[PDB]
Amino acid sequence: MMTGRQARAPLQFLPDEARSLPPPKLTDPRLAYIGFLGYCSGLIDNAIRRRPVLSAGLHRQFLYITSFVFVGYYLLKRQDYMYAVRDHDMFSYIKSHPEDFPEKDKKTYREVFEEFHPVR
Amino acid sequence: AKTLLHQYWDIPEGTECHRKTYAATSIGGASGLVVSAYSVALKTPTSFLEGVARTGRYTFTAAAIGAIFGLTSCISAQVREKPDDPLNYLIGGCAGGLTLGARTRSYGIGAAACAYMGLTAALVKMGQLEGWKVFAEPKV
Amino acid sequence: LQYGPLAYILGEKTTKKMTENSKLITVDGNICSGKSKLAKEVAEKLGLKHFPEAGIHYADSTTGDGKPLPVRFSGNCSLEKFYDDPKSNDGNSYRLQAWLYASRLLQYADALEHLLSTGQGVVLERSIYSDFVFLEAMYRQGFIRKQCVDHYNQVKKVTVCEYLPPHVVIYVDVPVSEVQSRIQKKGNPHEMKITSAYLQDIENVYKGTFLPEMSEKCEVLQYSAWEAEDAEKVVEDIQYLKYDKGPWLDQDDRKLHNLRMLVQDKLEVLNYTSIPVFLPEVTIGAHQSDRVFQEFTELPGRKYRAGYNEDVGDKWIWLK
Amino acid sequence: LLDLIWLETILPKTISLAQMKMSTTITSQKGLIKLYFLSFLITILISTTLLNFHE
Amino acid sequence: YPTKETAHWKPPPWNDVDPPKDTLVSNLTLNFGPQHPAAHGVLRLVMELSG
Amino acid sequence: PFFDVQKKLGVDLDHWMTIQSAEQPHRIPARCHAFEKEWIECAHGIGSIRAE
Amino acid sequence: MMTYIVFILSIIFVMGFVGFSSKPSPIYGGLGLIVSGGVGCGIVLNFGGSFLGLMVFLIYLGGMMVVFGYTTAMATEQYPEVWVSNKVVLGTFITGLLMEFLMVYYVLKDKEVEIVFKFNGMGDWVIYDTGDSGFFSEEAMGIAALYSYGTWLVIVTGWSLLIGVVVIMEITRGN
Amino acid sequence: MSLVYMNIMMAFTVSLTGLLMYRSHLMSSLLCLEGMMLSLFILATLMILNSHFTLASMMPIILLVFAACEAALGLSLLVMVSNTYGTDYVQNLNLLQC
Amino acid sequence: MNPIILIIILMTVMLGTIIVMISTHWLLIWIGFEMNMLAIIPIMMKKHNPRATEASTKYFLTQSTASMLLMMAIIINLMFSGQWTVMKLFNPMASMLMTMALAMKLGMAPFHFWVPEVTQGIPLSSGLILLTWQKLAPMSVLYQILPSINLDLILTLSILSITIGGWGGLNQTQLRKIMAYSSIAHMGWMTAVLLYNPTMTLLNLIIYIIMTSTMFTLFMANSTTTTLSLSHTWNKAPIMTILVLITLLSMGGLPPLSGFMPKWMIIQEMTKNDSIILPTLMAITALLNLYFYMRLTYSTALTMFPSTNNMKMKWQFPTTKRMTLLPTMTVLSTMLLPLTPILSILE
Amino acid sequence: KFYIQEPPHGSPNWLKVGLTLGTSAFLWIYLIKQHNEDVLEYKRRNGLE
Ligand SMILES: CCCCCCCCCCCCCCCCCC(=O)OC[C@H](COP(=O)([O-])OCC[N+](C)(C)C)OC(=O)CCCCCCCCCCCCCCCCC
Ligand SMILES: CCCCCCCCCCCCCCCCCC(=O)OC[C@H](COP(=O)(O)OCCN)OC(=O)CCCCCCCCCCCCCCCCC
Ligand SMILES: Nc1ncnc2c1ncn2[C@@H]1O[C@H](COP(=O)(O)O)[C@@H](O)[C@H]1O
Repeated sequence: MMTGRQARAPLQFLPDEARSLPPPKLTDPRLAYIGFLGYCSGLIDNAIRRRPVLSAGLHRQFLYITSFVFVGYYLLKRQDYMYAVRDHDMFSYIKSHPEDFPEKDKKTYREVFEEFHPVR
Repeated sequence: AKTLLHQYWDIPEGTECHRKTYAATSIGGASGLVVSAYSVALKTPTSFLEGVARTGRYTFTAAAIGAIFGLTSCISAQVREKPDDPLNYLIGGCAGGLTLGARTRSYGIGAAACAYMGLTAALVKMGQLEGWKVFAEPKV
Repeated sequence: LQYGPLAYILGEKTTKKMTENSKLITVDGNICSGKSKLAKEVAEKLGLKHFPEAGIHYADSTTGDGKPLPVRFSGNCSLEKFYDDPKSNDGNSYRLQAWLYASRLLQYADALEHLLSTGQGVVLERSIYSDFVFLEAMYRQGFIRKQCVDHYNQVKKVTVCEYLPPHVVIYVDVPVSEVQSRIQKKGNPHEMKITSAYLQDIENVYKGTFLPEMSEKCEVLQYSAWEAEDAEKVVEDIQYLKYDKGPWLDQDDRKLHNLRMLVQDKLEVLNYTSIPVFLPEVTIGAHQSDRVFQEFTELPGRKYRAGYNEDVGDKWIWLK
Repeated sequence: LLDLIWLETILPKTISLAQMKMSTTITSQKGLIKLYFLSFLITILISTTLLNFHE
Repeated sequence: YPTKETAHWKPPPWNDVDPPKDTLVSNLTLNFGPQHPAAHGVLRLVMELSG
Repeated sequence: PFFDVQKKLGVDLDHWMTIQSAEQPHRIPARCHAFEKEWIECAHGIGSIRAE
Repeated sequence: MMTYIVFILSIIFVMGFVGFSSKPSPIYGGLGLIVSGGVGCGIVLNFGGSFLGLMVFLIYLGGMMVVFGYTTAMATEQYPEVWVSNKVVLGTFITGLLMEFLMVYYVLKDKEVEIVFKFNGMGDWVIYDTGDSGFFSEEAMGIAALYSYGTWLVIVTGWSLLIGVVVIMEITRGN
Repeated sequence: MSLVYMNIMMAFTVSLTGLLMYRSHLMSSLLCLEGMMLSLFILATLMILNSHFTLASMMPIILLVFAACEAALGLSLLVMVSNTYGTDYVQNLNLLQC
Repeated sequence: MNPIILIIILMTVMLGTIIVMISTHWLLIWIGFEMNMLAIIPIMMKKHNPRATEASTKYFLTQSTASMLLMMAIIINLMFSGQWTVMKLFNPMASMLMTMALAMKLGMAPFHFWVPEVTQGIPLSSGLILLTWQKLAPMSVLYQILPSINLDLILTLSILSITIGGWGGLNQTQLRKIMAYSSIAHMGWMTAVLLYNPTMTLLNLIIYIIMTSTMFTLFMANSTTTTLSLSHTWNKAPIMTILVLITLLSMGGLPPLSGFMPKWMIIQEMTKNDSIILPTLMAITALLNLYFYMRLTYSTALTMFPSTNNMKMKWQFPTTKRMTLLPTMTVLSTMLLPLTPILSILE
Repeated sequence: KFYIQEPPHGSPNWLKVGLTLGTSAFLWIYLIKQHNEDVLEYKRRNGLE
């Protein structure tokens, strides 16, 4: 869809204008969900290799959680960047083409005639 | 076979039953020839005589389905005097299903194909009416 | 892990340590051939590592503390019950033979892992190429059925083709009469109930099917019983054999690398012992396997991987 | 009659038998290279002549 | 779901390895006959060449 | 996934055989050099949908 | 009809393709493909590509010599089919020949034809350029640019040939 | 377009249908793959020499390389048919039907 | 096989796919496909049995035929456009030939006839490479040429692929043919939303790669080639039965599992373009795929088929396989649906 | 002393534990450093001081 926007700055995971946006917080529930996915990954890795699931390899569980948070932070940055690009292109296109986006004259319900369909 | 479908649909329902019956017959015959071509493709018949026997059998089965379909649909549209009405194609699809069950020599496949082909032909008539797009052009 | 393709690339070729003492040698013979110490004597003069004959509890002796598990956890089979009732209704005959074939397959994998890692030849007793002869006797005496032989031939066909024969196969010529005399003098009350035709069938598939089909791919050293009592004869002949037959000659680093990779993963070794062929001798039902597996998990040192059990003294689990 | 056989017949059993029939006919292949590439030929010639997919 | 055609289909082997089906290699039988500049007048070598 | 590495790294692997209007050996022009150059300079950056 | 010489060489080209497409035997398949590859270097040479026709001649000569050796050693039966030993060879051989001369007739009677594309019927001499290329044939300079310009093309082609030898020796090993 | 492209595209279609309809014989279809590469060579080289687009004159050579660089692959995949089986008949290649 | 030669051959497979992905030139695209095929043939012949030779022969014939059709599409592009830019095509005949070539390279129906045979012939890791990594280069070419792809052709290939790959898996007890007909159905799913929104095509490609790699990694970690040997998994390591339960319920398209993500999003982009009949028929046809996934979960996790005695030995040896990224792939293939708006990283 | 064969995961691989802990600590501190630079850049490009 937006492949012509990233056709002048190719393969930039986060462009220069991505830094105009507020970053995801450290307590971001999307990022916290990815951290819980890291905890689940550590528990599955302890389970399938016949380790005690909650005790064995606290460093290994901790690096699973940390690695998922470290990848998911930049993934959320790119997500919020591309939705900001979506909204920016939408609003600039509406602002540049006024005749294709007419301001609808809102009629109030005292003029609007709706057919009444009774339930009987 | 893009224009077989066009020369079927471009004629008003319940007006000229012969040309509609022949158009649906040719659509059914083309479909039967495609089924026959893949049938001799994937499963080798025992000889060329058996191959053209299977080709003619599938072609005449599907052509009889198309013929009795177009005949029954246009005759029902004439005797009911309601062209834009998928009950006509429900009756025509049931006649085509009974045709398939007669050619395959089983009443159960005839009744099941009656029901499902009648529903299918009704849905095709409704798609012709409201303009339902099955291969829709991308707009957004 | 320790060994893999990465250690193979960086310089660890297995023919760098393959010397002429690195010879896998398997001693064969009947039930009381006197090979039981002879093989150790063949192991003690050449400096080879002796592996005793894998009974029911070889896999129990390798894992855990090396002590045998109870018979409901390993095998579900009894040798003395086979001696007392060979034609049993529950089919302990082929179930026992299948468990013995699995234990010998694990033993032969241990022999090859020792030979390819430590570079030292291994003395076995009755490796997997000599298992089937007992099976054949158990078909000739009507002890098992033909579908049991078909199941064994399928397991053998998909397992033994991945493995090499021994270098030296030491057979001992003991007739049935001296075997009977040593069993009567042996002192085991269960071992005396063996019929004579069973031992005769074992000697027949020894001398008619096993030793002919091995001699192409190894070098047999067939001896009698009195010169089996002199093991310096046997070592004295092993030290002067000219290894020219068998598929051991066309073995470079790559083929033995793939052999050492296949060998060191014991579940891949045992992958086709438990094939899904439903036979009433080996098929344990759902609730019985559930009960036995849940009892196996509750065992000391068996709940987890071999360095992750608090009950047997594995420290530092939270950093492993 | 109805709620053990016929209402049991019309939606689930006829659908189950139809999908089983098509599953047997699709996967009844002899695995020959000749018939597969002959079917590829028939597909391309239906695509050109009979469906006008090159238009 | 076995039909009439899919009834001789035995299941494939466990290790996906088939028996080698040792059909005859047909060693080409050369008649290095007596009329030859190398066979000294009278020598019929019936030889079996593998190529 | 046109992972445009060649524009990202600035290396030139196959932007040279791509059109007839490119730098040719010994400055050889094609028979349709001017037509292709005019259509490329017409359709540059205006997109496919407007360019066609 | 001498101005149509690329056309006549192309008729012999398609007749060679009918020769090895009917597949009698790879001996005669190699025969027909050598005939077609030896008239293809006469089709393409009248456009100026003498080097680039001599090479498709030479590479396919080496190819058919190797394919000869393999079909004499592997793809060999007792009675090889020439074109007439099997009716399924001869029927589609005659069919391809009659359809090729049929579309010769339909293009020299009308001077246009339309199978899928629309084709002219005048001889292809009309579309040449009216200029001279100086002291170089331009196809020679373009194929000489494979080293100065086509570095990446050289790298991927040589790497494909190296691993093609590696691939072929790993396949034909068995163990 | 020009007259010669009729017969060169016709030769591509003839080698296509020669490849795409087997005759229980694999070397005869590897020959049809080589013929399809020949027709693609002749067609692309006619167009490139027609355009005087000289820089892609190295394009058919490279094309030709990968022609034999797959066709030799077919030959190396032929002997593995013919060492297991007696011949290269494609009806011996039906063991993956179960 | 030498491990050095295995590393070289896998890097050459990756190199061919990267050359298809990054290049701007059609000859370079065709070189990438030739290099990918040539390098992947010894991955299919890793063990040297007649099944691998038959599988590699069928795969070589299909991909060589597809490469021929692809180069003819390239040459007709060269004629009717005079250039070589990997972009839209300038002739519907070349677009049809290229779409046929890529449908043969993907094994989409009615060109599907090689995927279960080649997948059944070769081992599980080479089948994994075939069903995941080889589905990347032709989908790159389909992403790059979509202003010229005919609508009715790719939609016919898509829905016929979904129906035929649905009916294919319902008669299978070998796991590799199950995953192969699943691949045919899911390539139909990927290419159906191609001309509507190809970001959803890339999303379905990524989620299918993750789920398929999870299933083949579980199959390698349990050494299972048949359904009835996958049904012995409860007696050996019962956590693997839970993992195959959650992954096979994920691949069927049940919420809250992540395999509901692509399909729904595909419908989310097909109904915007006023197509309602076609995603409805596709979604109803996906119930067949879910049916044979339910069959495999009935075999493995939900029931307990009677195992054999020698399983008692395999209790005494834990798995020492290198299970590469198995918990990560399982978590991403089951618990990613609340992160559904992450798909904008593909925009 | 229990196991008759010394298990590979009997003693902890202290090099692997050290690499795990150091890599995870570096990922956390580089993540916090990148987050602080990002909040500074966002407050700088707009002037929300
Ligand atoms: C439990 C057993 C029975 C199950 C019955 C389930 C419901 C049966 C009917 C479902 C129809 C399909 C979904 C309709 C969604 C309509 C949304 C919409 O916008 O409609 C207007 C749109 C109209 O298009 P539009 O809205 O884009 O266009 C604008 C409006 N006009 C037309 C005026 C220009 O309708 C359609 O596009 C067609 C809808 C019907 C399609 C029928 C196909 C399915 C056939 C029957 C399937 C039956 C169940 C299948 C499973 C059975 C078991 C395997
Ligand atoms: C059934 C089996 C077959 C049985 C019959 C076999 C008959 C004998 C076949 C052997 C001869 C094959 C000849 C093939 C073409 C060789 C091309 C050639 O001669 O090239 C040399 C030369 C290159 O020099 P150039 O750079 O072109 O110079 C011109 C500018 N100063 O080029 C020139 O000087 C060009 C001069 C004009 C060339 C005319 C066009 C080519 C004519 C081809 C005729 C048909 C060849 C058939 C080959 C079949 C091989 C078996
Ligand atoms: N495959 C087998 N079948 C029957 N008995 C066996 C088998 N393998 C080993 N044995 C027994 O192992 C013992 C070997 O004898 P000894 O060498 O005296 O320990 C005898 O009791 C044999 O019966």
